Amino acid sequence: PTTENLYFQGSMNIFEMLRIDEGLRLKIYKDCEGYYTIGIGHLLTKSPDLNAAKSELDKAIGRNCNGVITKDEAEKLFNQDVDAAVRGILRNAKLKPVYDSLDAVRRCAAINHVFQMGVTGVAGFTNVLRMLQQKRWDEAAVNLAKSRWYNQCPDRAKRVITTFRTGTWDAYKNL
Ligand SMILES: O=Cc1cc(O)ccc1Br
Repeated sequence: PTTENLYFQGSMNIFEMLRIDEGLRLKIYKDCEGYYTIGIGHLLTKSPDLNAAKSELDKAIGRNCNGVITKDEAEKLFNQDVDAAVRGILRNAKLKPVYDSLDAVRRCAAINHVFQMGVTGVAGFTNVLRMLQQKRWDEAAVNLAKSRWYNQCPDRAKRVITTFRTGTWDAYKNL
């Protein structure tokens, strides 16, 4: 690796990782599962009603947005969603011990997964959680690849699954 590539490690963190997986959109749009979304993967509501989604948006941002936000507002909402995912792992008696056993880069993949799926969805993956705590990385990844989370929307999940396999940032390189 060049001095370049050894530096890529310090450029990557959970915010840059989720930013690649979720993208950045300043107007309400439907994600791959058809849920209204905005910003960096902020799911507004699972209602098919755009009006509900606009309502959730104005609550979340605190102004009359009419479906559109700024980059700064997107980043603020993103930071809030990241903190919620972390806090949801740390208070959960099933997820915390597994998270504590992980290295720094797989801990980012765990926060990413909870950001995407929510706590109860992730904590339900009993086999994946035990494989990870036992450092059975290849099996954990194969089992994540069976999930509906990955299969209904592979492009948003694939790099998280690669990161659980390898504990490196390689899947985020060379976009
Ligand atoms: O915390 C979330 C999480 C998510 C996973 O897919 C595996 C392990 C953990 Br600890």
